[PDB]
Amino acid sequence: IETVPVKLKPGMDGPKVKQWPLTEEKIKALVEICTEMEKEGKISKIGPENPYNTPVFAIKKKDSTKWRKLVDFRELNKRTQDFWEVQLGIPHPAGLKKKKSVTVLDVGDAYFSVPLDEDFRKYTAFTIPSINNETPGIRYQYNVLPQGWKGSPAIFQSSMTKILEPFKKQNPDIVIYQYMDDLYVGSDLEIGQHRTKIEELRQHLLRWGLFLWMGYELHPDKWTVQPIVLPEKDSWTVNDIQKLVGKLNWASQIYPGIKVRQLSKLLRGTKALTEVIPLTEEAELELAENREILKEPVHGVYYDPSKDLIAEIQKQGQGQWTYQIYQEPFKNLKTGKYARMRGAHTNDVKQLTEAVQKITTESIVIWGKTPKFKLPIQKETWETWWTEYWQATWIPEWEFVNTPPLVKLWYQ
Amino acid sequence: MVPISPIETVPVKLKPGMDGPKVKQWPLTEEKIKALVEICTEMEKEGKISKIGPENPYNTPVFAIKKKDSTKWRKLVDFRELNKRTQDFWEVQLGIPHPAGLKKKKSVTVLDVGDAYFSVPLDEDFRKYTAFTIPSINNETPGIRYQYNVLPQGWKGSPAIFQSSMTKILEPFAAQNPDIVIYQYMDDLYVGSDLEIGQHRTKIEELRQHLLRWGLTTPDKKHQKEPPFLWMGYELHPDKWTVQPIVLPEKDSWTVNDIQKLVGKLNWASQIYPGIKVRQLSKLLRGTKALTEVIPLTEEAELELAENREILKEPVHGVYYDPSKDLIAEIQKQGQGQWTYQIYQEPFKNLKTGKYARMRGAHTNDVKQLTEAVQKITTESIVIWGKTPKFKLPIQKETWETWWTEYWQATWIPEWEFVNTPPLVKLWYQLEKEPIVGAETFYVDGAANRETKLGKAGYVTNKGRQKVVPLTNTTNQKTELQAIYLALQDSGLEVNIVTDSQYALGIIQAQPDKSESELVNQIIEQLIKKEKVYLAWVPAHKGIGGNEQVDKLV
Ligand SMILES: COc1nc(Nc2ccc(C#N)c(OCCC(C)C)c2)nc(OCCN2CCOCC2)n1
Repeated sequence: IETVPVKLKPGMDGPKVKQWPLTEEKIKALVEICTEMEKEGKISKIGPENPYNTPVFAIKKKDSTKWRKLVDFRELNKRTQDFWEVQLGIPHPAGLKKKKSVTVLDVGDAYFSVPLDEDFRKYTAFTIPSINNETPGIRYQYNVLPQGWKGSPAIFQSSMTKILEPFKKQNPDIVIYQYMDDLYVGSDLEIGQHRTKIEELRQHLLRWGLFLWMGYELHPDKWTVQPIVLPEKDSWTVNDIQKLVGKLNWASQIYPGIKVRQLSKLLRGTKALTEVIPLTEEAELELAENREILKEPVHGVYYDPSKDLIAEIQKQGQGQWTYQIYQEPFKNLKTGKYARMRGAHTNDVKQLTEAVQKITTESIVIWGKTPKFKLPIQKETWETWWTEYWQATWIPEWEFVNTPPLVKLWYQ
Repeated sequence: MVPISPIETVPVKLKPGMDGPKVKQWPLTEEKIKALVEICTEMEKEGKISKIGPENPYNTPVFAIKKKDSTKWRKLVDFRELNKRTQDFWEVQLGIPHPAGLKKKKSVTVLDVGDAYFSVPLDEDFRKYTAFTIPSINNETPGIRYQYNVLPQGWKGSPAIFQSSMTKILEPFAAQNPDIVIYQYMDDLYVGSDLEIGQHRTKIEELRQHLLRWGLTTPDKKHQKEPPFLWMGYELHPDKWTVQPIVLPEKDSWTVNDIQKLVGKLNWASQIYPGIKVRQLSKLLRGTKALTEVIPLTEEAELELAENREILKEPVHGVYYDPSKDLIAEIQKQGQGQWTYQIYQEPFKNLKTGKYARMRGAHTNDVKQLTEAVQKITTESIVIWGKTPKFKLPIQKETWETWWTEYWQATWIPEWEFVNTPPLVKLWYQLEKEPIVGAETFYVDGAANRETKLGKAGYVTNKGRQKVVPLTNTTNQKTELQAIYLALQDSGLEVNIVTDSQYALGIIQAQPDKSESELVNQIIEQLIKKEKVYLAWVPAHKGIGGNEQVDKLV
């Protein structure tokens, strides 16, 4: 019943953030939702004395027809003090990324019990906008732990522990992690057994006082990592070898012992692009050695929980997308590819949004935090269309690469 | 005595770490003083202010200003210091409605509140921070002290509190009268209905009594304002809206402020008057700091202005928004990175109009600009009508298909159909994704000495064809573009071009149809003339055969 003390960093004021336009249906949904949230005391109307504002919009989760209220708390989250709990930090469960299967669960409702610190509430203010600015924007503030805020899981952590105490002991195999409004359950067990234990777990949640009936099936063991491959042909053209040399020269920024000499020597003189060049002894040997070099992992690639995570995404066309996660250039902690066709076939932005979602979830599982994205999209286009396709409760930071990358095909 | 409900005060704080205003009271004339004493006297009689003791350290200067040299004087208090020292409020005056978004009403009425305003009390604990002193005659007496019991006029927190309170009051009456609509701006309330006029009058009456319940005085007579309304640059009829009429000034000497005010009037009139061209005039204003410098009208500006004044010849009306009908936006290319759009429901009756100027790039293409304009119109339409319009666009479906499918960036446009109204937007060239069989192979290179700005550009091919050209006053990027341009000039309708330039490739993968550089444009024309072109890249100084650094490094 007693609120835990919460404040900001020294010198940083509360967030004042512009509320972006919403469509009519989302405004309706947020009106109904906030109406029901006021009657339950989770939020309260505020007056003009509250300067601060945080954006708010509406979404729909996986395979669900019910609207959901998503508050974009990023500015508040970065302006709220680094919250190091009694936990002294969580020694992020590296056993989670090693698991045969992982299920994502939505625990957000559990936050709506705990009262928010009385003095911190002014910093959570949001505005339901009206169409065409005809009526003043409705304003609420949170009386409880809001979903999306960094401090909510931090605060609820200690009680979440004593909620999950019997289950964790009854199943020492299972790994349980917590990020934002989501809870990740790892296991080496079978899919059916996984489903049964998940049902038992959500019933266990319902018994401890808390739409949590949803779940997401992931497979870190079946997950996508990639090495670099070179073609195998019985005959090479001048163009084939030019591309090859380019790709190897690129890889040389990563792998130490790459040699392009004997392959480049074949190109000597000016041949037409479609003309076939037979491989010499030196050339073939050099190529083989290069493959040998490429089969091994990259020398000394380390993760640093301090440093940022960066995610690059390249559009390969035909629904195919490639991506890389790193810290320093040419050191890759993870790389992958995403082909998914769901509802996205004619829409590039829907695809890119689902890709960003997937990649972010992966980042959460592996390192316990979200990467800083660089998106192959114009700021205006993305900023216009992304909220329509967004099914996840958290949000990553991002930026926009305006220059076409030369490396696009080197990952394909 | 029929009881009136109290208006809840809004708690106000000073900015943290600071305190209230202290300013020495300025000396006045005996006349000004004699006026201000009477004014403050009757204000005190009405309860707007009160007399305070010496305990108050705070003093804000009070000035007297004659009203139009009439028999009356008026009080003006300078609160700027208090405003600087007072906290921030959430300002709900953020944004204003756009007439196009409104729905037509059979009846619309204005209720001015200059009465209810001062029925709104200031926070009691904050009252001491508004304090002014009337200097007595000759300063032979201690000056008269005064503090505010209500929202002062010109205080930083007056509008927000006023509107929040007013809204709180209007809340249930709006809820229990769903058949009418209300909007509040400044001191004016705006009510409207489709009811038969008598019912509307009685409804307004009911509203007046409802405000009277909180002790808010309403005119009690007929209001001098009826449709049309002059509001924020708009002329508003119940069935239609427009801008307060735009007339372009005729002058021989056009200064900088003239073109400033001209681009103001034009950007303002562009929302209704369709096809307004702001380009040439805006280009004449670029880099001009001085407002007093006359800048000659270019011959491209004059014929633009001549079309402008033939646009404003006979006025046109915008309609209101009917939710029962489809929402459509149509775009046209005006050339020169300018786009003009019209948002309508039924043909030729526009809800509104508008324009989009391209972002400032080095290079760009039609399609990207069209996309950007679509995003702009989209966001605008979500702000106004709360939904995304159907687009009619001057681009073939096939063109868009090829574009977005082959484009390196992710891109999207909402639901749309092709309208054929030239000029159409098209892709001017398409690079082959595979090397062309039977096509001559041009290995191109260029280089420049950084010290002397001297360099060469050229090519060698598989058929023996060669060229090297010397260049003075040039750079590596320039020479490497010039090389490709050469290879394009001297090659047949199908060509393969190998280059070591990440720069040239970087430019050409952006597929511009126009550029600031005439060299890039020359290349563009060359590509346009071509049948099949395959551009291929290799790393420099790796000794890739056929790539010749030896001819151009001399
Ligand atoms: C006073 O408020 C208001 N007015 C109108 N129409 C309306 C029509 C004509 C005039 C005039 N002259 C007018 O003038 C009063 C207001 C102002 C802005 C000067 C207002 N429509 C609405 O409601 C339209 C809101 N809908 C938009 C679509 O989604 C549902 C809500 N609300």
